[PDB]
Amino acid sequence: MKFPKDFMIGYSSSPFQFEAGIPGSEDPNSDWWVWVHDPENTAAGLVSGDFPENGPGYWNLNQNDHDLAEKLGVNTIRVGVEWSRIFPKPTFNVKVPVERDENGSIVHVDVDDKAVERLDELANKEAVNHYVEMYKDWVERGRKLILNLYHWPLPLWLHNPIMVRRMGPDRAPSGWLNEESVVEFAKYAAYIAWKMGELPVMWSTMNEPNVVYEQGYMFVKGGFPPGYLSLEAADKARRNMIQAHARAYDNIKRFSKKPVGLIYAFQWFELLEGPAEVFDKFKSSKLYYFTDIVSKGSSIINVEYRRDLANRLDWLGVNYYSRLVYKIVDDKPIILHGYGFLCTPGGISPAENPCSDFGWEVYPEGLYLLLKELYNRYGVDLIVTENGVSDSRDALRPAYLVSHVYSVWKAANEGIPVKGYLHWSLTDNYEWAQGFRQKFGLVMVDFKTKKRYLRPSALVFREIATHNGIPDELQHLTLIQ
Amino acid sequence: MKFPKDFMIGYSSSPFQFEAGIPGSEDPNSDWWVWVHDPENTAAGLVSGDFPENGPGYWNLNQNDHDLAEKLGVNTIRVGVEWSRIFPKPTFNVKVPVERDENGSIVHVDVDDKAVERLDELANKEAVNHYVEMYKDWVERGRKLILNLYHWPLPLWLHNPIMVRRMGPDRAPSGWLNEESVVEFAKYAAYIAWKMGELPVMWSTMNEPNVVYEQGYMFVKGGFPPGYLSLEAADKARRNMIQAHARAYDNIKRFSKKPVGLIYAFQWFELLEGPAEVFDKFKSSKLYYFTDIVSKGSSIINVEYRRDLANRLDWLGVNYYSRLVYKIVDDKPIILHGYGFLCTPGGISPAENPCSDFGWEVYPEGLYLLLKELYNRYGVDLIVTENGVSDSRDALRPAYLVSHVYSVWKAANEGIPVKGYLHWSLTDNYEWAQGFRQKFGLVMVDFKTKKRYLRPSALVFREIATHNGIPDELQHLTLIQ
Amino acid sequence: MKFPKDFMIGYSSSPFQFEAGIPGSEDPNSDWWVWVHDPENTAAGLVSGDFPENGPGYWNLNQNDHDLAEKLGVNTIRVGVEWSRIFPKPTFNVKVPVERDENGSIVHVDVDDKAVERLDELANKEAVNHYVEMYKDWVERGRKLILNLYHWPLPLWLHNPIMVRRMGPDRAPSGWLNEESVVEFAKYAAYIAWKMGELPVMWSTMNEPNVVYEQGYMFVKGGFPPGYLSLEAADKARRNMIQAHARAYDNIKRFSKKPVGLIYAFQWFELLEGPAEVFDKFKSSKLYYFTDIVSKGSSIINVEYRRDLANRLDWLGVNYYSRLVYKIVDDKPIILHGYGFLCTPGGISPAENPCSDFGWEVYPEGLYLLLKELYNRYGVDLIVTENGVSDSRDALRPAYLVSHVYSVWKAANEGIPVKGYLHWSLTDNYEWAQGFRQKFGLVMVDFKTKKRYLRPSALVFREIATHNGIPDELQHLTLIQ
Amino acid sequence: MKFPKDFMIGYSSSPFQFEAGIPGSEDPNSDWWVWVHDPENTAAGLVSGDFPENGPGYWNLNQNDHDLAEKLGVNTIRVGVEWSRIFPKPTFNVKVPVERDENGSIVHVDVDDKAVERLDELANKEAVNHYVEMYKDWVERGRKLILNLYHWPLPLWLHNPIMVRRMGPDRAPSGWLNEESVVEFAKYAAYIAWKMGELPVMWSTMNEPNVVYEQGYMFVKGGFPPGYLSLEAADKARRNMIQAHARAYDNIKRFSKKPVGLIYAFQWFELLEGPAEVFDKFKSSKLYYFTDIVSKGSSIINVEYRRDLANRLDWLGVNYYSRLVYKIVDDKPIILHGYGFLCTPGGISPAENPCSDFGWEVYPEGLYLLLKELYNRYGVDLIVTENGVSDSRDALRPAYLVSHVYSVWKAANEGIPVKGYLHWSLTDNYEWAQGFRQKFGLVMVDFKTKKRYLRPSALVFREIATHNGIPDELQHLTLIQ
Repeated sequence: MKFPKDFMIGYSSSPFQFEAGIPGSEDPNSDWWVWVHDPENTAAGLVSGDFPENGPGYWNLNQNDHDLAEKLGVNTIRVGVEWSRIFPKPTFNVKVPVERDENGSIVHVDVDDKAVERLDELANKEAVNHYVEMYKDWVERGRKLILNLYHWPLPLWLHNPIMVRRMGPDRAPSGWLNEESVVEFAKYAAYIAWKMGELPVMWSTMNEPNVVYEQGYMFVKGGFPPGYLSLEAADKARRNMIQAHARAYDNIKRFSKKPVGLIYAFQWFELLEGPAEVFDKFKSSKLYYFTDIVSKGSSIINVEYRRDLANRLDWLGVNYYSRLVYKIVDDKPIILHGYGFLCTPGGISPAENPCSDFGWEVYPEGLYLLLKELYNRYGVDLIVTENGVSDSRDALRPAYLVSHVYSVWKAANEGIPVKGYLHWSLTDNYEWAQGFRQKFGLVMVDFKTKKRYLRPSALVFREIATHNGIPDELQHLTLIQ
Repeated sequence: MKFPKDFMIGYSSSPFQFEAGIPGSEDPNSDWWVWVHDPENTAAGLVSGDFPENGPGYWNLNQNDHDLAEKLGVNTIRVGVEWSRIFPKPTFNVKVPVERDENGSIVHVDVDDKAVERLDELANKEAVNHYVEMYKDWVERGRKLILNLYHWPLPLWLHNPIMVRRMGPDRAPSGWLNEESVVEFAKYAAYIAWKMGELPVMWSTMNEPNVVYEQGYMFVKGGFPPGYLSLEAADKARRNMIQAHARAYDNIKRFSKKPVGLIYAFQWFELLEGPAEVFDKFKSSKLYYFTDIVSKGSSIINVEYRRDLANRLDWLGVNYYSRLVYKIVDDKPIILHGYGFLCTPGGISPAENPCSDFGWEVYPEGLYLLLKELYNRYGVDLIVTENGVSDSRDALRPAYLVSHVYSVWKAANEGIPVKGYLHWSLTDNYEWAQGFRQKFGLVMVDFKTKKRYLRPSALVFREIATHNGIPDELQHLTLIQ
Repeated sequence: MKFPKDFMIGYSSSPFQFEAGIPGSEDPNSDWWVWVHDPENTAAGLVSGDFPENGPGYWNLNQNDHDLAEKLGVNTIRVGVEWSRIFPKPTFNVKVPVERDENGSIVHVDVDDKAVERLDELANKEAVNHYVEMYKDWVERGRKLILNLYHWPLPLWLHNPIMVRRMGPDRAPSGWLNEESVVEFAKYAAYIAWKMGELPVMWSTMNEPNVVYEQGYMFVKGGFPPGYLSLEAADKARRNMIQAHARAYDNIKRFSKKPVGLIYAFQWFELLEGPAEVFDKFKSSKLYYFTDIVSKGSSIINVEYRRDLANRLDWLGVNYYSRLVYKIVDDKPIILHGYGFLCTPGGISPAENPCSDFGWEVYPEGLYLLLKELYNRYGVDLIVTENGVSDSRDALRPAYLVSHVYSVWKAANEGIPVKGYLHWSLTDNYEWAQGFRQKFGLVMVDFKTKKRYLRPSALVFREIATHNGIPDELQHLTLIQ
Repeated sequence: MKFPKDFMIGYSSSPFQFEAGIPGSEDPNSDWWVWVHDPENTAAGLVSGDFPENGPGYWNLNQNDHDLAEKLGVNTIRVGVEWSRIFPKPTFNVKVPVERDENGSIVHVDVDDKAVERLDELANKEAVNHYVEMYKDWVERGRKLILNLYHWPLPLWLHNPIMVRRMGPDRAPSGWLNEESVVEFAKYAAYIAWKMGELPVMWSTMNEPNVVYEQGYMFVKGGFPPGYLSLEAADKARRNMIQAHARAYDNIKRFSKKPVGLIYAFQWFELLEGPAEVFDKFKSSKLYYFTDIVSKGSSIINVEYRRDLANRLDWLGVNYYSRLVYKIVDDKPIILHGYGFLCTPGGISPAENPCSDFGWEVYPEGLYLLLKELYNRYGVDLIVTENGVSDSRDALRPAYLVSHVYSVWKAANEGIPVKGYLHWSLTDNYEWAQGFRQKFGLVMVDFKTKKRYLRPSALVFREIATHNGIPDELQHLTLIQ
């Protein structure tokens, strides 16, 4: 009931949700910053009203959190870098060659040493140096760092969310709806690879890209920018994000021969008795479309094979929280509320499973099933880059932690190459549109004083990290809540 | 514990939520029709997915519901007429003189007999004749009818909600954002006044106009068209709706000397201990702004006195369901969740009050306080044009009904000229973006068979209507639930 | 959806739970009276602490309740007579011949005219005359009365509950544990038959005798006298009660040729999938044992045939409230909590059924299944003598009423000779050890003022009684809650 | 935020609830053993149906639990010895001088060396040696042991509970109702003192004696033997238990000069605003009566001063779990349900406090107030001998543990001589009549396999024990849940 020698155990974080908190560390130059400070979004209830500047303040407290992490047995951490802190001003003018196929696809972006030297002139050195400083503080402790380049926020010069909602995508800097975002992201990737390449053991181009376009252009009641309902816009954004990844991959490899992958949000799909295999297609079209393209260069019923997109997934980051259950075959399976992410805060699902403060059903088995299926589908190394639960009372986290770590063990014990488990957040943080009311930390944070408090789950985590597995004395928590 | 001789007792309904249900009676020409059938709105969860064509089918069953109403003691009913059923095609070309002041305000719209004869040529006779037929069926029973001209849906030729959201108000037929809506509404009002003027005992220009612009341009998560977040758009719509009312009033009076008023959505505002009188201003700015203008011709801290808007409120229709509670003075009182409309479905408020299926707190005292305050503010005749509760099990309606009828009695007993009480809906209906899951009927409706079933609250209603008051034997329900 | 012409519709009541309430009407001479006033029982929580003297006061208000009943459409009522009010003093000395078989069974008790004349000398005339007065007040209205002789309380001279618990049955007047109770009950039966024989259309010797011995000697935590845990005592009491019934039957028939039956408490038993038929035996041993003996003169695996007990069930009174669900075959089926009577107050059962204030699952289908099974088992006329629900808010009663009346209709429509439906209580009353916190009335009673208030369910009842069935307009309530 | 150097930290256990579990270790010779195996008690629901033989099996696993305890930082443990395991056969015949005053009180029992040598001949050596073995295993680790002589079960030769209930106390071996129990207990105490005197650092004559007589003779629905409702029997048992303590104290002192005290169940009494001081008397009569007598030799309004009972409380063991709240002065304060021990499982009290699985309100402040009050009343050294919470999910224990440890710190910090804190149970155990459904362990026990699993609260306990206080990093849990 122990993991391999070099198995990575730790947690993940993002720039936007943890950095700000102490005066002077804000990043007012991103779409998300403007979006959550917007009066109309607030009045409408799209955003909670809480501010990132009142966050945990990792930008200033990094050293103390790293010590806390180390005290709990964290040996590996996955972090990101804000595009907008690195390039507050537009990088549009740094030309760079861009190869386009017959259909307008950006099959190649060439960012050479001169371009990088030029980008380095536009970059915000204070931020760049501060990132190296924070991450070097963790790495020089003899610990591993996984660096993710993108975790949602976009620079305002690239995306003006408010203007996109009022005027339409065609009359405003439209973020991922602007194909040039691909080129700019590629330049940003090369620069980071060249500047911080020595720090990480692995790279990740982006975090849950699917959530960005699904929330921003489909599930608009979720409060994600630009909140512009349009399936057409969603597909466009998805398309450019897939390209942005492929191009970022090429450019990172030019300055860093380290593994380059992608962190993705996977819900474990499920349905009726033996309805049909029409579900498999369903899953291929919505759940596995994106990772299929960036690995195989194609997807379901679509001969198209793009070489510039294929073979660009050295490892796969798995963010797992719960499941999604559907009904009916026909040609349209439908979502059943009361299951997975569609439960009530603190409630119980029809399957007798407890639900988080977010109203997400605790379902550890899904992680097990997800991992096996991913490996059979892609055969690539996997890392649980995110797994946790909104639970301010810590009434679920302890069991939730042991349950999912077990599912990971079970998968590894069966040969699945899962290289590590990273818990979502060591500390509470800014839960995007939801604000601070959603607490995922193993460590509670008083956002007024910025003090960190250990929740009992944190103690449980230390036992697991220290034992590099689940000690017999904690085997009972592989069950439920 | 009885009301005056001619006190009106009954219920209210709207075209959109009750008419369709039987094939062939749909009105596919309004913004709301397109809006609730929209794939994206549905996927996003903005609308429930339920369809109005599966409603109660009053358009075909009117006679049966009128008998049911009569069997229950209903002596008065308030109904509406869909602008889009009357004028499916644009009325823009029927010129008509339009007087504009220096600021662009439409202070006068002259629709004479020729214009009316012309409008009558564009009108959909089948619909016009069917309305006269349905309402004549009720009136010729020796009962009273209150006719409301507008209850939300707008003709598509005037408002294309989907296009407004995608392109922006300036690139689409923008409904109330288009000042010409004022002129068109005035023409529509004159035509109805001239065509159906003999039917009603009183007129209402519109139903809860504030909900239309607040939901459509501010509280966009509510699923109201066009769902275009913009405080600027909200004020503009409000402005034109205020003008539309004033102009509709002038044109109705030209063909009908009967009382012309307005039905409005009033929440009973409340706050802390003795925080301040800054609240009064708050109420004048958000709650009483609109009815102040259409009566006094002005509002708080705004000398402006508009004669073309003042003196256009012969009676006030009061739609009451619950309250809203605030906190803090400063300069920004804030809403306290867990109170009034912000409670949980079936829950209990911090004040031990039961909450409806809609999550709205039962608070009968508010109606009492609201009526007194309205009379002292406006001194005009009042009619509770709406009062009911979302409650499919009828676990609250019986007490909810007696409670509020009591508050009205209490007010009348103290001299307040409340001329009647109309319960919201005799039967369940299509609750807009919420679909059919919200049941307000005294009578349950199986939307599959269209059959009407009496809920016990219906029996209680009959006792009240028959006794024209609250019999001693039912006095215990003036309490709570 | 209507019952036969002469179908009986009304309600039932008992002496102890409704009579007292107005000073001077108490009956301090029964075991139950002393039992609920006992300091130790109260401190222990065996009894609630509420007093019968604070009840509805039917003894004084009978005329007003009869009018209320009549106003609601009640055409038939089932009432009882307190043994202890009729014979406050011991009747032991009125000799009377008693025939005993070889095993000590009391196969015959001869109470002739002289004995009756003698008993009439010991009887409390004021009470006897007052009963005739109350019941004559109902009957002379042209309504039916069903008279039940025993509804739990026993005279103190026959049963001293407190002394039985402290000293043991062998050192105290032990109620039904004293076989002489059979002889005394027989004398009491003849006297009532001779004295009040003209009033009722049918007789009932006793009400739910099984509850008396099961609660009093087995389920002692229920607070029933004498609360003396002993399976041996339970069987003895059951044995003498069976004899008491047979003997009472013989003696009533001597002075009244009217139908004589028994009212019984039937739970609808249920179990697993297809476990076995070992359940049938189970049911025969616990549920149908008693009514089997008083009708067939024998029971399961027990050749014994007693002629003095058989053929003494002209009709069967059915008291139905909920079900009981079991698990496992083996030789011992076990009760599953969370079902039927073992639910939580106001909760929901694993089958999505609402639960009463008593924590009893609403399950109308059980009544249907129970009636068919009873008829096939006994082939005797049946009358639902009790059916209702503890629900002070009247959140279940309306639907509960229509549901069960429907099950009865369904049974009658299929040929089952169910002669009537009597709702448990028109008004709230003293719910034995539970006190007043359990409200079963269709009419709420303020026990402080003694005023009766109609609950909406009462209105629903009137519709059913008046229509002598379930009108179409109320068909939706044949469902659930 | 640390306790003194030699502050005792650990947990308590009892023989009956932990010893059995592995075949062959049962103690079938006590009243509790027979009582929980009784068919009638089970059918009646007086006992759960669970069996002690399926318990944790400490009798065989002691060494493993001691290691677990030590691993968690436990430095002190309080245990008991079953009277019935030591003397399975009657000790009645070992004469021994008994001094009786004028009123029959047993003021003195002389057990000399010969008597002890004789008792040692009747004692069950296997049990005696096994106890010394188990406790020596803990003590020889350099840890402290507190030995309690009585924790409820009585030998069958002294108490036949079933026979007491059926026949009455006067026709059966009536346990504490038999004054000779005083003499036998005194003999048992001298023997244990002489045989195991070297092991403990302190003695306790009995555990929560008040619960024994209150549950057994008053709150009979609780399922405690003999379940014989009688206030007269309760006072008698209380009287003899008070004497048994005094006599046990005298005889322990003869063979052991170590501190001899008593462990008691204290609820924290509370009431209205400023009702009166009639409450103080109330508390003295029910809560502090017993400990008053064994210390002062008298109680409220009762001049009587008994020298043979006074000065026999060297230290006081405090068992605290929750409070009890009353209302009204008059002459009879009454208990308010919904507070303290009268809450619902998992619910919340009217004061916003979480409630345990037992339905007991978490109220840490009570322990603080209780300790101060006890010290001011008695001025004796205090030890929290019991404190814990029924919580199988460990959703409350972590905070419950830190809260109460804080209350103790607060008391010690203010000078109150509280010498230690013992948590109720390291592991889950047999919760008497409630069976295994009530889990109080810091460590979960799978009673099927007998395996011990650490609950997160156990980890929190270790931090406290190791730090000999509440570390800053855990200060947030001194609040609520």
